[PDB]
Amino acid sequence: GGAIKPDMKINLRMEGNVNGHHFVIDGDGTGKPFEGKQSMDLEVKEGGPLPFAFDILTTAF
Amino acid sequence: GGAIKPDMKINLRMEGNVNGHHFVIDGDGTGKPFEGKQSMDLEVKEGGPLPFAFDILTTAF
Amino acid sequence: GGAIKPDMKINLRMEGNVNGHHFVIDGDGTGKPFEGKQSMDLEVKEGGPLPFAFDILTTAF
Amino acid sequence: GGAIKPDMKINLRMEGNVNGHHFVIDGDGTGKPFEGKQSMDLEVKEGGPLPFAFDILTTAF
Amino acid sequence: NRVFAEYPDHIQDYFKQSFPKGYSWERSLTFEDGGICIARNDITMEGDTFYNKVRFHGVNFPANGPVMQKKTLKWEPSTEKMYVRDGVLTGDITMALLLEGNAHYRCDFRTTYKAKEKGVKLPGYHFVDHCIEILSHDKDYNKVKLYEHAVAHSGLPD
Amino acid sequence: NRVFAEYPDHIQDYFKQSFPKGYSWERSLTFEDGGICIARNDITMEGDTFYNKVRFHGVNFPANGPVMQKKTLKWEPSTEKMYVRDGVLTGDITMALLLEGNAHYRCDFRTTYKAKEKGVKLPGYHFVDHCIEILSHDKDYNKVKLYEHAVAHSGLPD
Amino acid sequence: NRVFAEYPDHIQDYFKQSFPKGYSWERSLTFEDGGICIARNDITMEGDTFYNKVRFHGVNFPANGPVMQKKTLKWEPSTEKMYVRDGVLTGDITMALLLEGNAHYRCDFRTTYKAKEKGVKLPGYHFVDHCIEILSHDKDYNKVKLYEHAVAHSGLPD
Amino acid sequence: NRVFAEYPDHIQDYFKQSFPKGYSWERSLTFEDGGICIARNDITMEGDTFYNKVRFHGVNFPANGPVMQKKTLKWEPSTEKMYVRDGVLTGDITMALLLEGNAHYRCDFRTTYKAKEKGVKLPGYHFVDHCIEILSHDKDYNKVKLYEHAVAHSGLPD
Repeated sequence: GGAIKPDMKINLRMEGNVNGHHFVIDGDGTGKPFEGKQSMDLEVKEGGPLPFAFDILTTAF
Repeated sequence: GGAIKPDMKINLRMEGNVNGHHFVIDGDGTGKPFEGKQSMDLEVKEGGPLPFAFDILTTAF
Repeated sequence: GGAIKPDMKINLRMEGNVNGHHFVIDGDGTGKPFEGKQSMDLEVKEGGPLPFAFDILTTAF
Repeated sequence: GGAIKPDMKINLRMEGNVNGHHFVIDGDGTGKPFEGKQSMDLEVKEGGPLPFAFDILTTAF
Repeated sequence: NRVFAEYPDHIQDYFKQSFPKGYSWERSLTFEDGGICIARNDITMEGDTFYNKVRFHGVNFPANGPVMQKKTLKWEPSTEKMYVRDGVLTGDITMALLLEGNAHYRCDFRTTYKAKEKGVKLPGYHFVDHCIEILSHDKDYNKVKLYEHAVAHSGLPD
Repeated sequence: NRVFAEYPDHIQDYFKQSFPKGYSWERSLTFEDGGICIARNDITMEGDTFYNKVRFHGVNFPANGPVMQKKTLKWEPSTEKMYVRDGVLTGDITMALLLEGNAHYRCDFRTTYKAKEKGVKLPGYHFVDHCIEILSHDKDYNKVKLYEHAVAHSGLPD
Repeated sequence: NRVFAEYPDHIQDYFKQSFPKGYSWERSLTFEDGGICIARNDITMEGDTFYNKVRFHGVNFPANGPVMQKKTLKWEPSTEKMYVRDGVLTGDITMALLLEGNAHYRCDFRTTYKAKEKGVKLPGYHFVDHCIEILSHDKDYNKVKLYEHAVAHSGLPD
Repeated sequence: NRVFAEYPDHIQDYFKQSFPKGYSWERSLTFEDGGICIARNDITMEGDTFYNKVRFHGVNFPANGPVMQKKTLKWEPSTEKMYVRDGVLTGDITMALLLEGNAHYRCDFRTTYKAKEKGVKLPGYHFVDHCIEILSHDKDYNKVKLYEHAVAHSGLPD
């Protein structure tokens, strides 16, 4: 490897709009790139409670 | 036009299968090509009564 | 009509991102709703010159 | 399993039409259902040589 | 048979110009719930009579969808978009079957038209308004009287 | 803004009936080569002026496709099909961009229209012919003059 | 014939459970350039032999497309997603043909599988990895030796 | 972030080779009922941290569909097909959402991946198995703990 470490932190911010509903979600997590695994804690900063299935957003984090 | 007459006859035979259901339909009609109008009498020969909406077939006659 | 006048003005602002390219476009126009016609002058405020066909945006104004 | 044997023979006949071209293909092969493997010798009986890529038909045998 | 469509002088009529030799068309009907059909018609002409050899095949319609449950009432009138794709005259349509409850069921049509004769002059982008309807039918649709009215045009503003 | 469309008396005009409060629309533009755009407009009114807050996003356009390569000439005129889906007015269109070279590039439009206020009757199935044109523009399209003419109708035979 | 697929003990094997009575399947093949195929196969069994009655119809393939011009090399291996839709076992696959030139040509697969004898237990959501290849063939493909290897599984993590 | 995927030595790892500069992806999520979403993520890195700037837009979801009615349970595990399209790394997937009632809601994914730095070698056709899960969440999903496990491979028979 090198540039990428076996253990990485993850910083994230998602802003969006679904069927007219605006929202902002912050994310903080960690992962193991060479093991192909990651986890993150997400928090809806704006737009909560989301009026749609949270699942549609998951693969975008 | 010449080649195509103002009044034309129409003969037809359709054969097919939808969702596994086989059918054969005969058709006899007339029309006015330059007026963009036609009419046809249809007769289901095999597979009747059709177990599916007859409408899906209409634009194919 | 009542609520809508035969001659109406149009104010518009578009913001977006296409293939990674950000842009902002302002619009000022007029239209005759009962006649089904409208025209507008658009000006790219940010992101110009656009690296993609302007035609994809037109129906969104 | 009982019903299905470790080694099975396969017989097949395909009839079709692609872009107006009619064809008939006979098939004779063998396979191991529990090992998820099969093979077959195909022979175009009518419409040969096919004027389109043989590959579009393969998964239908 | 697009031959039965009123074509204005300013639009090339590919269909009437395809006879007496004739032509054939192929079509794909992609319904919104996964149902997919394909059809083809080889059209010939003998005297004052058109002959039609039609084949229609459909698969994957949901067991409880409006097609297998016969819940359609009719096709809504439509506007077909005609244009040339890779040298072949093509028609794409946003079709819709009216269902009970005043609801609709969408189907996307793509038809390719090919004159038996090579070189038939191809038209430019244009439209063909359609209206097909079952004028009458017996209980289980074993006997049906069909009708269609079609008109070609250049769209707005023309 | 479908407010700018000539609606006949026998067809419910959802858009003109949506004011003074206004309405919003969302649209998906699915281009045949994989490019996909999503657009939305919140439309309001004050005095004799319509205010439009628009957002437009697109992804997956091929690097060498007609969009990223700026090879389009114009949208062809079109006919939008209006109907209701799950209580929401929807418009599906078979759109096409004319390209340099006499070829076309297809795009499927689906627009959902929603009145801001209650009390707006949903229209029955109908059509809206369209014609949008860029009347003029400078070299880089930083300045463009746009135009659109639209007319609602009931198709054939009407 | 999905009977030829290695099924693990933890996953219901709908196909092997459909015999000796047998089963049938329908499939729609939607290629990215508009070409569309619909096929079906009625599978029965007697003794140590599987009998197949197959039909294959295709339309709208572009004249100069990889299919009509015979520029395909093979299907890439794939993973079919098996699930139940309206009481019917369905398989959707993201398929791809490698073409001469190293480019790929996409095709979307949807197959519905139905046992002839009612009462056959439907399986839960699962996967079937495939790899089909033409081992040999004469110049005009009038004679072709085909081979396939398929393995069912539950995906990650198991 | 496809960087979080176990790549075998025999397959080119476009994502890990994209750093320190990074890469970005765009995606279209086409659901079977007309709902459509577009998303993009610009990924950079510094020290031991990946920074993600994400945008997500969705339109045309039926008012009473599983999405607006919150009737989904999870995404089923999947297998993404990775290949090059017109010089761009692309991933197509047959995705499915498990719904209450045990039916599945299909969504077709197409993601394009682009390295910031030029010259990053593109990989050949391969696969990436996925399994994403919401490990836990509070009542209204204002707080969610997500997890994903991904492994790349060459399919059968390897």
